[PDB]
Formats: sequence, structure tokens, C-alpha cells
Amino acid sequence: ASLKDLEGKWRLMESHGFEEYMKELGVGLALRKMAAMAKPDCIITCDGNNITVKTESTVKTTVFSCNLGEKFDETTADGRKTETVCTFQDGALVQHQQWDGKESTITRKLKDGKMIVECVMNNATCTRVYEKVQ
Ligand SMILES: CCCCCCCCCCCCCCCCCCCC(=O)NCCO
Ligand SMILES: [Cl-]
Repeated sequence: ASLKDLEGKWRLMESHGFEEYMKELGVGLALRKMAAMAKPDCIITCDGNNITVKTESTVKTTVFSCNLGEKFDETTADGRKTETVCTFQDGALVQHQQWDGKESTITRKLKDGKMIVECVMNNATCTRVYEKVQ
């Protein structure tokens, strides 16, 4: 699996543990239900080391653009202001966020033609499965 393998337009097909993950993040109920219901597309572009992740929905669209391994300031879809580093490790794009002495990691990996997005914060894990839009 490679970084360029992640590039493209992706649609959410399956989600597990998302609500609990968002609660661990501190997302309130109203916002949680909105997030869970509006099921996005995630557009990723990989121009060399320069990685852009755009998450699009009818309710909110967020984008970050980073260089691999360089720390950057991210404003997340729920409004957290984090310091983030993306790395590439064992076939996965690893996005590590830190804010308020807390941390979360989001891993994106191509498995069997699908993008698997694993989100961890503390004891709360979320798995989200995306498929490539034709
Ligand atoms: C999928 C993005 C959430 C939908 C966009 C926000 C919609 C409503 C606005 C605010 C509600 C906040 C929802 C959770 C935001 C960030 C949690 C991590 C999302 C993520 O990377 N999730 C892994 C999949 O990319
Ligand atoms: Cl930002």
C-alpha cells in the first residue's frame, strides 16, 4: 500500500463506533447526530509530500493541506484547534492531533480496494469504510 493509493474521491459506506469516538472528542449530541447522518465524501490529493484532505458534506466542508512530517495547525470539523502531524507508516497515512494536552490519531489505509479510516482517542475506536466514487 502507498500514499498515492489514497488519492481520489471517496464515499462513506460503513461506520462503527463513530458516536462514541465523537463523544470522547467532546462533540455535543446535536452535532453528533448531524455528523452521523450526513455521510460525506472525502477527497484526498497527494502531490508528492503535499497532502490535501477535503471532507465534504451538505452541512459542513473542511480541508487541510500539509507536508508529510511537518507539524501544522488544524481547525477540525468540530472546532478543535489542534497541532497535527501526518506521517506515512506501514502503508497508512497517520494523522496525529494534539490539543489541550489530549491526543487522537486517524489512520487511513487502502485495504482490498477500500479506504479504511481508523480513529482512536483514549479507549474509543471508530472504524469507517470508504469506497471510490466512479
Ligand atoms: C467525516 C467528517 C464529519 C462530517 C463533517 C461535519 C458535519 C457536521 C459539523 C460538525 C460535527 C463534527 C463531526 C466530527 C468532526 C471531526 C471528527 C473526526 C472526523 C474524521 O476525521 N472522520 C473520519 C472520516 O473522515
Ligand atoms: Cl484549518
